[PDB]
Amino acid sequence: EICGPGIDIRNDYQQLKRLENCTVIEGFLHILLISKAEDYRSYRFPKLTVITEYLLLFRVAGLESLGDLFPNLTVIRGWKLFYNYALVIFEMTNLKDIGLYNLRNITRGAIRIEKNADLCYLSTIDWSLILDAVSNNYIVGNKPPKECGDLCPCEKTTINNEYNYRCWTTNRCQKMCPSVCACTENNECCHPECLGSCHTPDDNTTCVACRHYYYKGVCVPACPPGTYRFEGWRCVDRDFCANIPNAESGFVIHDDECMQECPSGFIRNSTQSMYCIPCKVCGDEEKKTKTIDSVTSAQMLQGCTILKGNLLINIRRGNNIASELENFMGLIEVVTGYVKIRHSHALVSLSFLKNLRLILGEEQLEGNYSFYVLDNQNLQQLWDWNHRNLTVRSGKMYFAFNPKLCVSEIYRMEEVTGTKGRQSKGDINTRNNGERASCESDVLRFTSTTTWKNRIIITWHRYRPPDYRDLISFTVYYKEAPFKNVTEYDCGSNSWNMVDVDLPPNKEGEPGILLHGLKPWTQYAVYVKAVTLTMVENDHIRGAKSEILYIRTNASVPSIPLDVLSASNSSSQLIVKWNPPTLPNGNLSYYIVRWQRQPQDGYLYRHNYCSKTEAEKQAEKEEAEYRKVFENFLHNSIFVPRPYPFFESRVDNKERTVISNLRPFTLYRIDIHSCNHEAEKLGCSASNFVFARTMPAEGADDIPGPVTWEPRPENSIFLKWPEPENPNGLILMYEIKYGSQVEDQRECVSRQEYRKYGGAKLNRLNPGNYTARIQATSLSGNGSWTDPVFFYVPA
Amino acid sequence: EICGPGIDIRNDYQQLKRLENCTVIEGFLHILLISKAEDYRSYRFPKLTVITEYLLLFRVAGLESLGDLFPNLTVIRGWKLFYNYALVIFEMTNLKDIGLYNLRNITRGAIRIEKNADLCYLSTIDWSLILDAVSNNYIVGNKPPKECGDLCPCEKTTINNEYNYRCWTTNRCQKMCPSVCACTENNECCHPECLGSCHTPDDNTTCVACRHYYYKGVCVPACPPGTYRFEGWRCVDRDFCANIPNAESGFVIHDDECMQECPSGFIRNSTQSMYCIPCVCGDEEKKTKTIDSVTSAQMLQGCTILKGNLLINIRRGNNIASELENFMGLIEVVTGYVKIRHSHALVSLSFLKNLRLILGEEQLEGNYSFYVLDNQNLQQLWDWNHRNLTVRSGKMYFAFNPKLCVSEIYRMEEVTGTKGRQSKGDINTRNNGERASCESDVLRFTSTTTWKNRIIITWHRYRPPDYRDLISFTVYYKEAPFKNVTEYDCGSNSWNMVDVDLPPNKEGEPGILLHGLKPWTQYAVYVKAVTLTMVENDHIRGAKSEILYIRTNASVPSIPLDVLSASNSSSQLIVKWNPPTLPNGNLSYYIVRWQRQPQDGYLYRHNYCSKTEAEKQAEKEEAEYRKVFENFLHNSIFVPRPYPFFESRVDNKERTVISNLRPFTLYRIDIHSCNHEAEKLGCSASNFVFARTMPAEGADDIPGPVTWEPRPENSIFLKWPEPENPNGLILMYEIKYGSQVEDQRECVSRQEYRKYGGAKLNRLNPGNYTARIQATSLSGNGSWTDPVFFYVPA
Amino acid sequence: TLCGAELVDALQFVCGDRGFYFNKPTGYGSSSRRATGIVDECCFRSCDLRRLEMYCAP
Amino acid sequence: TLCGAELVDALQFVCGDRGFYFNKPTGYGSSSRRATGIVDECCFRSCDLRRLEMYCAP
Repeated sequence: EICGPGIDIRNDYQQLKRLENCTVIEGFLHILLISKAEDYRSYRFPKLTVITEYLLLFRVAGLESLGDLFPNLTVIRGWKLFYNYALVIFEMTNLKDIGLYNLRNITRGAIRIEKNADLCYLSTIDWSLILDAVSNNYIVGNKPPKECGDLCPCEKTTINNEYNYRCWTTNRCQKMCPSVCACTENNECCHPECLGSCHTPDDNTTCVACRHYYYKGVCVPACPPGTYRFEGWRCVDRDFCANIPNAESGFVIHDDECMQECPSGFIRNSTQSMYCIPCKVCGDEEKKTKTIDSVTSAQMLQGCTILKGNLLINIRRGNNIASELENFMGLIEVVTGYVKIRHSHALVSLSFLKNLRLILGEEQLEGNYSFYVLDNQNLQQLWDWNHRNLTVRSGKMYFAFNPKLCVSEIYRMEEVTGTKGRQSKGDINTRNNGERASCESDVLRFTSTTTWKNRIIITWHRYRPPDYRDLISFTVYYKEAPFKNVTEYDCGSNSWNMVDVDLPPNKEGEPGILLHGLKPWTQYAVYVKAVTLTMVENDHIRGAKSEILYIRTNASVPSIPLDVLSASNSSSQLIVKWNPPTLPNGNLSYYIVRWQRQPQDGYLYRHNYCSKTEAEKQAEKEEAEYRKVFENFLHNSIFVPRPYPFFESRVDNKERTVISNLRPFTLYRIDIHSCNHEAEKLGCSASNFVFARTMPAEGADDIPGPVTWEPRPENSIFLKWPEPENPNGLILMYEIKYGSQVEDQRECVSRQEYRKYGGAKLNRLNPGNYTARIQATSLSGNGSWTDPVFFYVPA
Repeated sequence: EICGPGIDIRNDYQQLKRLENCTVIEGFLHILLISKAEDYRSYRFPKLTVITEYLLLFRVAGLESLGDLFPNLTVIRGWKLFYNYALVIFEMTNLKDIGLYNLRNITRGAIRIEKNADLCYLSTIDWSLILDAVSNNYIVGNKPPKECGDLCPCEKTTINNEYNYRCWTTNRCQKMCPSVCACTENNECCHPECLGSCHTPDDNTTCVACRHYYYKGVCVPACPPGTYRFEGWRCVDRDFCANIPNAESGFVIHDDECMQECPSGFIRNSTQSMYCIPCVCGDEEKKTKTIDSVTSAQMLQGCTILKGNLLINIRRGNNIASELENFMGLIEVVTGYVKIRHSHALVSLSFLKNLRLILGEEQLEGNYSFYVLDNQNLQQLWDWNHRNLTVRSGKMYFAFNPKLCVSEIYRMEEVTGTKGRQSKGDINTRNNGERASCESDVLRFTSTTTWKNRIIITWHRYRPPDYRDLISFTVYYKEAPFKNVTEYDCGSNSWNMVDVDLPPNKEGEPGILLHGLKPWTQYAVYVKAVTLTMVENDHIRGAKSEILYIRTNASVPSIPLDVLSASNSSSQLIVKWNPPTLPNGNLSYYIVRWQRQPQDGYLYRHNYCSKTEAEKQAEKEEAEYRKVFENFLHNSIFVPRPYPFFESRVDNKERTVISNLRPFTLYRIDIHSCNHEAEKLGCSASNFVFARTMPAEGADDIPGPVTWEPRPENSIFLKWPEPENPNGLILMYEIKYGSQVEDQRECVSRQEYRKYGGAKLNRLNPGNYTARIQATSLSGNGSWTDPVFFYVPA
Repeated sequence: TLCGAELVDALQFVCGDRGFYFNKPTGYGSSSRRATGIVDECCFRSCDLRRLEMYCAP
Repeated sequence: TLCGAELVDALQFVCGDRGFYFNKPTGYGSSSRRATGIVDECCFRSCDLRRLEMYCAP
């Protein structure tokens, strides 16, 4: 059953009984100001599932949530909005959470929940899945999220910052559909004509409430000719919307749809008043003014041709609602009164009033004003183009505070509409009308430019206004923009970089500019603005701007590489890695990585150890004006009418490279150098030498020959042997022994006495047999214990 | 000789001959546009010495200086100014230097030289002594001082930044007078009635050109009744300014002074037209008299009723409102509008104290009989209770005046009787006085509490007529150690915006917390209540709080700097400190403590003797949107019915004495800096420093006989006591030993002393031992004692 | 003067159990009246009890 | 249009040795005329040589 034309609940919870016996409420549904004295009885209303127009909740006392009373509400059509809002919940008390789990879609409006100190479970639930224009939402003044700390027992999707569970309440998450494709109860897509939930898929008569139309329990994108549209939701027969208790204070059919009225020129047919014949004009004669704030106040004006009143537009916020606006107001052609526009920050351009052609202005504002704007923070472009005509019969015209509307635009519109003699600088100024944005200005051509690694010189053609005496001061702005999307409005937070350059003195060439301390090899965006004064207002004077110029500075030497590490993997295989420098200073081309074998330590060799702020800008402008006026007075007054070598390599592809000649324990000089593409002229980077000592190695670290001995006068042990050429760096303490029958007491045969003679000497030693336990030790410590060597003094 | 009535030189150098035969000239002196082709003959004019009004130099070609033509010019009176300027030098070429050395004093005007690429010698010469109002000068666009680099062959005095010489040119410096007191040629005073230079001092008839008047070669502050003033400089009889070739296109005597014309009511007497009898200006053609400077203001002097328009553009100047009220505060009614544009030199329009009625017979566009614009300093109109003013007809406008408070314009609007003729389109409030607010709603501070670094401030709940107007509170705080504070917005020690939220639905007292605050400081803090004005609906003056000076609680000071130690004498260790960097409270006293420290364990146990605008506007729009939505909601819903530690207390001076000084001792000293709130806070932190005293042992010898003991086959044993006060500690006791004289060094260690007394060297060569003993400590070799006769038997 | 939260808080304080009157017509479409009425009557001029309580259901 | 220094320069270029005319009256006081005259005639509208050379002494 369908309830119409709209239900209001006020001051009685028991009045909910009026919603017992209907499943659809065509119209608006108010529940406002219900006393909490009546007990909450879990008034389940599963019959209600869809409502054509908005749903308003206002200070329901004692209500805990919404699932208890509205379990099956699945889509709100929002045909007739409520101040840009299709479902509004205001000043909630006792309402901890919202239980509208069955809700799936809302066509027109945007949500608005505000000033509810007990309610939460909002940041959990994502709205883009239900409503189509998220940016028009308004959720402020509820329980702060920190003080709420919600939890949920239903996926996790990044809502513009990060993913999280989407949970209606503590009991149940919201429901989505699989990405394969309407949606049934269990993860399956239904008939296309369905909307929200369905009983069985691919059916035209089992939809709970189907989109784009409804009729006789079935659904169709365009209902049959025997039926006519009803609030964009139903199709009814001839009889329904003919004998309907209209009480306009019946319906007429245009284009096989029946609505309340007919457009101008179309009138109820004679003897066929439910039909139309060719042959609006709305506007109340009493109020004479129709404040416009949102589509609720604009839709009432739809289907109007002539407005006998005052248009006063102020739509303070919204998404691209101009699309909606042109549908309800793109049909008026003449307004008898004025057209004021205040605070309408949501109008980037007023083109939606295309069909407006004449403003009668029969009765004006104060001071005979038939047009008026104010504080419109974004009216960036009026609609007065060559494609459209517009006439003001009488009255002045005003402009103020529009920070984007350019002065050229308003001058064009004033000359098109025919009010040139009726204006003044007092009305339509230029100090605050679009000072934040301008479109057209005088062209400044860059005469020439030269560049350096950190220096730039720019010259532009001399700009002479009609009065060259004007302060033609030049302000150059430069930004490090590695892209092309650059905004040309004022510095500070990396937006731009103001620099002022003096006027061209009486040396009348090209006024140049120098920039220094610049980062090499960067796409600077540089452009100059010609700030000038105007003396008397006299309007116009569009300044002079230059094309935003991209300049790539000359490059310099790159810095040192990063991750400078060297490691050993094999003999003649040393791995060394690097990294592109922090400031490459130009496109890299290749690397010149060179290593030098280094001589060993000298002390081990010589000593072998084997044993403008606004105020001053205004002051400058005033000073320039003073100079100009003084010398103008002077000219006026005086005259009077008559009656170990180094090895290079070129490797740049990868970071780590292999070096050969890895002599054990040898420090090297692997110098990395990142050459840019201009290496032939620029060169490589800074030095990146690394001293890389290679792996240990002993091999045949023992004596490269027989360990021979030599007797002497009263027993002394002399030795003779060669010296190994590849020790573990260098021999340190050669571990041999000596003893009576077995070599037990250590005999430190140093390489010093070996180099001098060949071995040691211990005169008058006890004779006996010797079994040599020899260890080839190097500076790394004790080396390899060789097998018992049988060189011996005679026993 | 006096030349009249004013001399102009143009296009002919020979025209200078017109200045040959008069010592003074009354009238303007123009020298403009002289071609250099004429042979510059150095036309000296010592006769001309004073000019009654301005001197104008404009584009003289081939002129090198000013001494060559005006050597004796001493004072310019500037009775009839030239656009705020009494001597103007414009577009000079070939004029490298100015040679007006004789010039001494300019009465009225201010100097102006500019746009001269070849002229210099300006920053050298100071004007304040010569010109009575230096602040109105204008000298720019000339040779830059760096590119000039002048020099002088005149003492050094400070021109607002530093002492320097004053030098007219490379040849001559200026002349001044000693601090004794006019001035003669040689550093001596003159007659009081004299001006500038003198022939002989203290005479009335020898002044070169005397101040305050002149007559028949003599001077007097008030010339006799038989004489009358002339351009404020001369006095003449009736026979002079009666037959004078006036050609006003004669003169009349009012108040024993003869001028051109009489005020309204006074007319030339019948048959006595040179006299006035009791019984008005304004051009009827131009009908508008732009007022740029005191020239255009002076031409209106003595005007009663103005039949035209007033257009005041006073771009700059010093306190010239005095002159403006002198020669313009006599008009009573203007037939037309009174526009005021760019007049930045009018801190108040009060100089028109005699204006009462503005007829406004013909108005501006749209019937405007009053108009202001861009006046950067019109801080206060003159519409006070003492003044009455009436506008017969026409609207009234205001715009861009950043100091003119809105209350002032509303008061003037209601006083003048144009209340029904105004609209918010004309007299706005977004720019009018946006930089200066006179009064507002009183914001009373309910309570305040303070910490060392924390402050909490509570104020009474402000409530505008519509409570939903966001009463957004912005607190500003400045580290102001004084009382002179300017209450305009920040950053560098001006103020600091901190926004505090509206009082939530917990309607008590809104409060604000400040933290990270430097202790013991006089913060100047106050809160402004920013609120949206909704639709224009005029008024709404906001809410301002009294600027509150609050001193934060004290805290511990930092450790003292300049903390050092030194020694001068025994029982006297000096230690010095300095006031801390961050006292956090007035210092009261210092507790300074020193500790005698124990010796080294290793050196003793081991013996060794051997709101950006965009978001603010967004917030305002948000607050307006909330209100509009709620109002729509209420309208739509409801419907009508049908080794101890020693302390001391010294604070007077930094260097403090410390007792118990033994030479070469290591002491640690701790310093605390207690503020004048030490009763509860306590004191500062601990500033500790270690220091070693002076080395001194003197004769730290053995306190007794150095006895020698024998043994089995000869050995040298010793016994002795130990010196109690060495230079720190005994290190290497330089005893000796030898066959006949003790010559080979011996270290009879204190190890064996503490063990037995002395060393032992068994089987030593016998002989006599004359002991060379040196008392040594850890500092090294000490006192070489005399040969000690403790000998082994020979 | 009072606007907004006070209004309802005043309005409730005036009616309580009486309830707020509504001219509930059936009608159809936007022709039935329209969407100043209160804030003009209360927010821009002080409204006394005699002028305000009239919004109460009998 | 021409304004400022150009003026006198252009003026010089049109006069040279001819010189600049001045209506030198003797008179006395400020009654004789006053201190638009040129910048109206040249700065706010382009002045031709016919309109400009007239300022030259014969």
